[PDB]
Amino acid sequence: SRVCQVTGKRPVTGNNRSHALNATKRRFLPNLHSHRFWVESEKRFVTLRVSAKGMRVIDKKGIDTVLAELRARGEKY
Amino acid sequence: KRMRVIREKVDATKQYDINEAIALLKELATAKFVESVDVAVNLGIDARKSDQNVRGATVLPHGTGRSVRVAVFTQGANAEAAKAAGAELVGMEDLADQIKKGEMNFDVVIASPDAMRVVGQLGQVLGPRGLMPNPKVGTVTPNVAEAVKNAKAGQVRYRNDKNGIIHTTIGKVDFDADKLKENLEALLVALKKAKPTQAKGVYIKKVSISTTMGAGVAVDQAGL
Amino acid sequence: MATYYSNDFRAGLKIMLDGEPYAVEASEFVKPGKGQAFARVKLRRLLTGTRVEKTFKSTDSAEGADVVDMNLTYLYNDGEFWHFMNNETFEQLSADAKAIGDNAKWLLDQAECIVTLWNGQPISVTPPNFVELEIVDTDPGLKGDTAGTGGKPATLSTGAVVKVPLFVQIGEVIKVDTRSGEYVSRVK
Amino acid sequence: GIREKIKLVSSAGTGHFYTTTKNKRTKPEKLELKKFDPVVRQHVIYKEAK
RNA sequence: UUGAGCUUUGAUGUGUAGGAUAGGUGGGAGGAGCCGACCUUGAAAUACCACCCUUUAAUGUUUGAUGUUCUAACGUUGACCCGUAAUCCGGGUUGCGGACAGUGUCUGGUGGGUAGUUUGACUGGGGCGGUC
RNA sequence: AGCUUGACUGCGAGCGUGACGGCGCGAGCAGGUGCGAAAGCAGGUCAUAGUGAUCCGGUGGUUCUGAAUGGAAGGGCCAUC
Repeated sequence: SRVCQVTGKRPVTGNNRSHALNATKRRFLPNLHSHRFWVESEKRFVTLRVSAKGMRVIDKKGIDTVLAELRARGEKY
Repeated sequence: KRMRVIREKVDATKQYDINEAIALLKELATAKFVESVDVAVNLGIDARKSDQNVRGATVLPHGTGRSVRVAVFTQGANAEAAKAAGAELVGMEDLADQIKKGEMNFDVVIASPDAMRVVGQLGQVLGPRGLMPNPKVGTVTPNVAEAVKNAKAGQVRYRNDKNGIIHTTIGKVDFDADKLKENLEALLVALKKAKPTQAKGVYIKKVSISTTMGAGVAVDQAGL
Repeated sequence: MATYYSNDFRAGLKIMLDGEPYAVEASEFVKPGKGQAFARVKLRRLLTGTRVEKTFKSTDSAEGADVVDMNLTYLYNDGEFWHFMNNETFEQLSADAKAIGDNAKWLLDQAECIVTLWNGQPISVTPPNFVELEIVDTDPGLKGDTAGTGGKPATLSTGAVVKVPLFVQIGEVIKVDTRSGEYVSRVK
Repeated sequence: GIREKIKLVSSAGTGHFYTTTKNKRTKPEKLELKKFDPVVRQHVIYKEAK
């Protein structure tokens, strides 16, 4: 489904409030993007379904650091 | 030369305050004869929009007295009662022959709503690029013709329109009370903000500078 | 703020919708059996202004503003903008090139023309039935052969053009009409 | 419809004001009436405003 | 390549008519020089300079508008190799695209394709007309 | 026609009229003016039609409150749109 691999962002639901406060149940979809990362430790291509803020975690942390938390949750990569 | 020391004490980066540069206008100018003050104050008005015109008669709250020769167009007893207010040539269509000659002895035209058939039918083109005013917009034509020029011939300076942003007015004699003129410039703010034409743009007043005749440059502020 | 349903405005009552404000010229009324009544309101545009045709039902209303039409007096020209003058209150007014289109040639001075006043200041200017004008650019017309009707073109002092007969050549003031724009007579 | 309303601002130090109606398109000058003031307890001349 | 704005310095406004090589308006008696108001003028008469309209660049501009090129994101429902006895999918070179597209959030426009509802009362029936 | 702003602020015993919301008259008191020499009169126009309740929102004034305290915001009162 639409779940980020790093942060785990499943889509939340909310209201589409108009000018007259009319409620309509929409769904907030995350900004997902299938990106192929490079890992210095593995020396190969790693394709993860990260979100837009998931790459910002990889902006700070190492790419080898993020996949260590993927192993301790039963995630396939 | 005599046009270089003038450009020394003009600092456009330092917008001067009220009490600072207006009191020193006697030293910024090296004029020969007796001169006066001018006031240039802007109001944002587009050239192609007719609902932005700002006109009116400004009663000045003091300097000059009866100085401007103003004409009267009235009938009846008001043709002999407006003469006590200081006007010289008071009358009727005999004054329309002076309009046909193009006499620049008069500058302001004041009438009353019974001789409005004179200016509106004879002084059509020559009155207003003549720019002599006769408005109910302004107080040009009331029926109070006795008490018009007891203060309007003395101290009233008329607001005219321009195609741009500018509304230049006139300041008084240099040797007057300079503390009152800085409040006269402050009470031209309440007269120009008395009509907020309600379709004004971003600002009300952007640049307001009061020069004397041709030498001084005194950048004032719109807030203070 | 006024209200006018379709059983109210019938002739010469301005309506306002989105805009521009329109004018009713003539209308009929049908009240048919089984169904709601309506009215073939033949509206008239005011700004451009050609025509618009709507079939209003019993619903709904429309804002009626503004209506005001009155006699004015042209006296002034400067650059683009024009002005007028009253005779019942003596109030100034400003005109534009948008309000003068396909009419600015005929009105010259002190004409008894009418305008339509709506929210600052005009919409359009209607010239009077007869104005006096003068030709300045017209050839010294010979008789010619000529065996009939004609009739030479004349360039007018206002920038217009009319067809004049042979007896007027240079500096002859003439009165014409402003509905069609033809020669009728010469003032003497 | 025609006759709009005005606000008679007191020319004294108080913020008290009377209000009334004045037809602007007949007599366009201001009103300078002289009524009672319930704050200063004087007989101050009132001035026209909006 | 360029377009628009600014605190900047000045140049720049060639008719009718007045000797002409007049920027709009408010002032209007300033600079071995000599104009000027006054006046002949026209819809407006200048000097002296002001607040600015506009043509013109030098600049730190604020930055947008596109237009080529390059490849490493991304697309690849192009071939070829393998997982694989597999026109799914995945990996691999490579080819063509290329920072376009596509998707997500915010936002304007369109929107009976769809959904929730409203569509007054008196009345010698309801309607219609009329009234409140 | 002369002169002027009583078309003024705080009240108001009382009744009239309405289911009520409300409307209407009000002597006189207190402060403060106007006119008349003076007695007196004036809180609109000879009278009855010219107008709509609340909520919400805007302007001006008043420490009346103001989420610990000292302020302000926002509310309250009054004038009012």
